[PDB]
Amino acid sequence: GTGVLTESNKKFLPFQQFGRDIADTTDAVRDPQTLEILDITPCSFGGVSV
Amino acid sequence: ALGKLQDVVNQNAQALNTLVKQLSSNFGAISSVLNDILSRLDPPEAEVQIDRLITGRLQSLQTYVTQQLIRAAEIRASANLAATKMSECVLGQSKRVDFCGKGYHLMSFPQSAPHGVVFLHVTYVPAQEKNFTTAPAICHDGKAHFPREGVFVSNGTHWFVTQRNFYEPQIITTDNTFVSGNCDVVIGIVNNTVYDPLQPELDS
Amino acid sequence: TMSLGVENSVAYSNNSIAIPTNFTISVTTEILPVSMTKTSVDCTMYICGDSTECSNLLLQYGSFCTQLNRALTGIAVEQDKNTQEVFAQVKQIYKTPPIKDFGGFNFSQILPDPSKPSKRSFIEDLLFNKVTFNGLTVLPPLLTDEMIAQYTSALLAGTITSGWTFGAGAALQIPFAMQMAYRFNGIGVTQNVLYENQKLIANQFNSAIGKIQDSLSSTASALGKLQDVVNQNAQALNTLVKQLSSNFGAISSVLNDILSRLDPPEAEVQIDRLITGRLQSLQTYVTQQLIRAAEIRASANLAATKMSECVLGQSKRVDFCGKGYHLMSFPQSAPHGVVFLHVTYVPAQEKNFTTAPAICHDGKAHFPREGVFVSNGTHWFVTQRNFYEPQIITTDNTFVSGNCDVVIGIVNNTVYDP
Amino acid sequence: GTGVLTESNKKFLPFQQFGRDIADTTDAVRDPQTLEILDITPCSFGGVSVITPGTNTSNQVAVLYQGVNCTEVSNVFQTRAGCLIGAEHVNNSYECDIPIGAGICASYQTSQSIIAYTMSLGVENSVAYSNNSIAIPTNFTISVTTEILPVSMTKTSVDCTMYICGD
Ligand SMILES: *[C@@H]1O[C@H](CO)[C@@H](O[C@@H]2O[C@H](CO)[C@@H](O)[C@H](O)[C@H]2NC(C)=O)[C@H](O)[C@H]1NC(C)=O
Ligand SMILES: *[C@@H]1O[C@H](CO)[C@@H](O[C@@H]2O[C@H](CO)[C@@H](O)[C@H](O)[C@H]2NC(C)=O)[C@H](O)[C@H]1NC(C)=O
Ligand SMILES: *[C@@H]1O[C@H](CO)[C@@H](O[C@@H]2O[C@H](CO)[C@@H](O)[C@H](O)[C@H]2NC(C)=O)[C@H](O)[C@H]1NC(C)=O
Ligand SMILES: *[C@@H]1O[C@H](CO)[C@@H](O[C@@H]2O[C@H](CO)[C@@H](O)[C@H](O)[C@H]2NC(C)=O)[C@H](O)[C@H]1NC(C)=O
Ligand SMILES: *[C@@H]1O[C@H](CO)[C@@H](O[C@@H]2O[C@H](CO)[C@@H](O)[C@H](O)[C@H]2NC(C)=O)[C@H](O)[C@H]1NC(C)=O
Ligand SMILES: *[C@@H]1O[C@H](CO)[C@@H](O[C@@H]2O[C@H](CO)[C@@H](O)[C@H](O)[C@H]2NC(C)=O)[C@H](O)[C@H]1NC(C)=O
Ligand SMILES: *[C@@H]1O[C@H](CO)[C@@H](O[C@@H]2O[C@H](CO)[C@@H](O)[C@H](O)[C@H]2NC(C)=O)[C@H](O)[C@H]1NC(C)=O
Ligand SMILES: *[C@@H]1O[C@H](CO)[C@@H](O)[C@H](O)[C@H]1NC(C)=O
Ligand SMILES: *[C@@H]1O[C@H](CO)[C@@H](O)[C@H](O)[C@H]1NC(C)=O
Ligand SMILES: *[C@@H]1O[C@H](CO)[C@@H](O)[C@H](O)[C@H]1NC(C)=O
Ligand SMILES: *[C@@H]1O[C@H](CO)[C@@H](O)[C@H](O)[C@H]1NC(C)=O
Ligand SMILES: *[C@@H]1O[C@H](CO)[C@@H](O)[C@H](O)[C@H]1NC(C)=O
Ligand SMILES: *[C@@H]1O[C@H](CO)[C@@H](O)[C@H](O)[C@H]1NC(C)=O
Ligand SMILES: *[C@@H]1O[C@H](CO)[C@@H](O)[C@H](O)[C@H]1NC(C)=O
Ligand SMILES: *[C@@H]1O[C@H](CO)[C@@H](O)[C@H](O)[C@H]1NC(C)=O
Repeated sequence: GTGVLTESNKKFLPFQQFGRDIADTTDAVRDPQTLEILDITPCSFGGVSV
Repeated sequence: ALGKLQDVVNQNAQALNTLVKQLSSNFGAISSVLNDILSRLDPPEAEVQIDRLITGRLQSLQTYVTQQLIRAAEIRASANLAATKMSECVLGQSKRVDFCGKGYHLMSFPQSAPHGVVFLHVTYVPAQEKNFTTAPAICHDGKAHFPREGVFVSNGTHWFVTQRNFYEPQIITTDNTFVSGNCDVVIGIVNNTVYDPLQPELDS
Repeated sequence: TMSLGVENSVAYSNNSIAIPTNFTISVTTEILPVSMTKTSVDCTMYICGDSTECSNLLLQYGSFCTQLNRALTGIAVEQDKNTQEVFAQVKQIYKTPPIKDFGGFNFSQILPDPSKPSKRSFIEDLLFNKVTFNGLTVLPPLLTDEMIAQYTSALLAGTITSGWTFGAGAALQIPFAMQMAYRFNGIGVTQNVLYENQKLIANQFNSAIGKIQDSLSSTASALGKLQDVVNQNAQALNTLVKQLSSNFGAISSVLNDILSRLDPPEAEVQIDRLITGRLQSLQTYVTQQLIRAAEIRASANLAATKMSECVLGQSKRVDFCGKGYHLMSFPQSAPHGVVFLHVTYVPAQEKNFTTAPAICHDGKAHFPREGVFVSNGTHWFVTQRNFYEPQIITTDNTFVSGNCDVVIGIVNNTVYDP
Repeated sequence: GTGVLTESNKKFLPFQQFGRDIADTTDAVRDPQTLEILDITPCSFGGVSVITPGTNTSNQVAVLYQGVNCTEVSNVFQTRAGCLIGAEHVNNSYECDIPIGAGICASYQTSQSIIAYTMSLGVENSVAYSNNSIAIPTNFTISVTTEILPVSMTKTSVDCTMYICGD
């Protein structure tokens, strides 16, 4: 995927690897190397109006 | 009460949720993710699956936009109604029945609400009704008298002329009534005295 | 080349007025579609009727079927709401009294008939007589036609026995002749015009209603509005059914034949063509049904407005409640629609007179309080504007303002002092 | 196919094997061995709606099998909308609470249960009409009712390219 990874305060349960939103879009992941939870946010986009 | 606005919010949210959930559908393709197909299959093989995904997602987007156009036509109808009610209920007093609430409209006050407007429709509702005997006209000296603005009522023995929407009886004189005819054509005309304000004045 | 009606040069001059010396009571009919049939197409059974392989292949398209079902259910609930908004405008169920002393006006042909098992009037019966399995269900409406007739009968009874008072608050009784005198005032004609012409007006009303009956009995093009709605829903459904007999590129239009002929890996390819075509056909149907239901909702909003303003009141809006000056209206139920009998005052037998904006007397100018100055050649009278009733010009008829050196067209005459 | 085969009186010509309905569906078939005509009718199907009083109020549930005769599907009601199972038919008429259809509505009322009744369109009120009797109000009420009107929706712009072909 593509996105911005930030530190997250989500309390993952040990058996859980990643977390999805209401519409089943990946919202958080767990780093396989370091068991830490990273929030994934879409890279900023928006219409350019002139 | 705010169901009308909450329903609109919910409908728009549901449409967006459906649109996003449509991104997880294969639509007949091998996978619902473009990245997986691109990373696994070479372009000559992957183009068919990507075409299936493109057609499915374009149809999903078109359905969303078309239902948004139908829903926005509905919202424009409601906004035209709200603009008319602002012009007639708030900027005026409406003679239209039930346009500005049940009752006889007095005034209205706008209150903004999220993605909408709330009209506080002040109306006059007649309350405590009394039966009376009524007569279309009144015979006095042969002439038939009809109320200028009002209705002839009788509390049993006496005849008064009152305004129609609020019982305020008054003695029947020639200022209350106008004359037309000779008491032979009216169906339901009754005999009663019509006072003359000028007569006592000339007497004294 | 079509003709845009007849040519007429109005006899205008700066000092001539045409005033009607008589009138007609005209009952016109206004037919408005209110609801459409509450169909509901089972998306899964239409696309993949009794086919597990097809159903699983359809699951890959996501929530297309669920959102089509949600659209059609919204349309059905909307139809029920349309009917409620038009007809359930009366809080209670009013009944006409056993004795119909309505001043000579005869509503027997619009009031409900006890002999019929339904609470249905003669004209409602005429209208109803006139207007006429692949996952495709038809939900019944919430209100039966007997309930719709009960609603319109309560509206009629409240109107006849209470005027517009029941629209505002509690129904206040008023004799129908007195209510008619009120409704005559509402259009600028004095009460005595009703009271002195009561029998003629009542007869004109009764004859107009009889002609309504005869027109309904003979010509069926009046209910073309509601029927067209019926023929459009039915036509859409028939096209939807007939789109099940299309290959859409597949070997066959029969899922059972495809399944019985092909092994699943080969069959799915043709089942996908069938699914794509049939799902596109369902989407086309549901889209046009949403557009058509928006049109019916606009029509039912108009019908609710006409019930409120024509039936529960008297409308000063022009041509909203029939051509002419609106007196009253009567709702009649019809199949998926409503019929309003708009009773209107149409002036008749106009005559020319000489008209002056003001009358000079003692130097001061006089203008009529309510009415217009007319002259039959030699004498000047002040008459109502919609019905010729000349009156001697006195100071009760007129109000003074200024001298006679300003008004253009002021004439000289005598305002008799009472 | 799949359906119910009922012996029928279709006037099949000797050279005719099956009778497609207007919808070009094989309504009737000639039995190949015994030359007899058998009408085919799809096995009973319909919608299933669930009349619920609200989970907070109760967990009791009445079920409407829409448009199926009850003989073709404890309390059972044959409404014109379909077969209503689990609602007790009541002769009294109340306001419509859960609109079932065809003039019939259901509600959760008194030991309590779901009752199905013919809806009442308000209280009957004969006006005291007379050719010389008028009702005139002696007082009034200043009522402030409320009307709520939607005006705008949420302005959404969807990038067609990024939605269909994200990156
Ligand atoms: C009808 O109204 C008239 C006048 O409002 C009543 O006559 C008056 O009644 C009061 C007592 O209620 C007396 O004090 C007055 O002297 C009466 N005046 C006249 C001129 O009669 C009459 O009583 C009312 N009748 C009914 C049945 O209500
Ligand atoms: C109202 O009063 C007039 C006269 O004051 C009544 O007219 C009388 O009617 C009777 C019977 O019809 C005749 O015998 C008299 O000759 C009439 N009198 C006059 C002067 O014409 C009239 O009947 C009264 N109306 C009611 C309803 O009682
Ligand atoms: C006003 O018009 C009505 C008709 O709309 C006239 O009533 C007709 O009068 C003629 C002759 O008297 C009768 O033959 C008809 O039977 C009447 N028709 C109805 C329906 O009653 C009435 O006379 C006219 N009045 C004036 C003053 O012109
Ligand atoms: C109201 O009109 C109806 C029909 O126009 C009248 O009913 C007719 O009455 C006559 C007797 O007066 C019968 O000969 C007819 O057969 C009836 N026709 C129908 C269709 O019922 C009714 O009488 C009128 N109302 C009043 C009070 O006269
Ligand atoms: C205009 O109307 C007036 C008022 O009716 C007419 O004057 C009366 O005419 C009748 C005959 O039609 C006479 O019997 C009256 O004596 C007249 N009254 C007066 C006060 O003169 C007048 O004739 C009408 N003029 C025209 C040209 O129609
Ligand atoms: C209406 O009457 C007034 C007076 O009664 C007329 O005014 C006269 O006008 C003439 C010509 O302009 C003058 O010579 C007189 O002196 C005026 N009289 C007065 C008393 O000022 C007026 O002309 C009349 N209007 C019409 C249209 O005939
Ligand atoms: C008209 O109605 C109002 C109430 O809507 C009446 O006012 C009430 O009067 C009673 C007794 O005087 C009081 O106990 C209440 O507190 C009053 N209510 C309000 C809101 O002021 C009024 O008396 C009625 N008038 C008539 C003539 O019936
Ligand atoms: C992998 O090794 C790193 C040390 O570089 C350690 O921090 C991390 O916890 C290890 N992850 C495991 C054992 O899953
Ligand atoms: C008017 O009289 C009728 C006759 O019974 C009665 O039913 C009605 O309640 C009366 N109206 C009032 C306001 O008392
Ligand atoms: C009212 O109608 C009755 C018959 O119902 C009649 O006897 C009476 O004369 C009528 N009265 C008026 C004023 O029309
Ligand atoms: C009024 O006079 C004009 C004069 O030409 C005439 O054409 C018109 O018909 C007259 N109006 C009536 C109602 O007779
Ligand atoms: C009407 O116009 C004519 C000429 O067109 C003129 O002679 C006459 O004075 C005018 N009448 C009025 C009342 O203005
Ligand atoms: C065999 O089929 C023929 C033609 O349908 C029929 O006439 C005959 O009765 C059948 N006999 C048997 C053994 O089923
Ligand atoms: C259900 O079937 C029975 C048996 O024929 C019949 O008597 C009854 O009328 C049917 N009911 C409906 C609603 O079709
Ligand atoms: C309702 O009333 C009818 C007759 O009025 C009767 O046959 C029926 O048994 C009643 N139903 C109940 C549940 O009491």
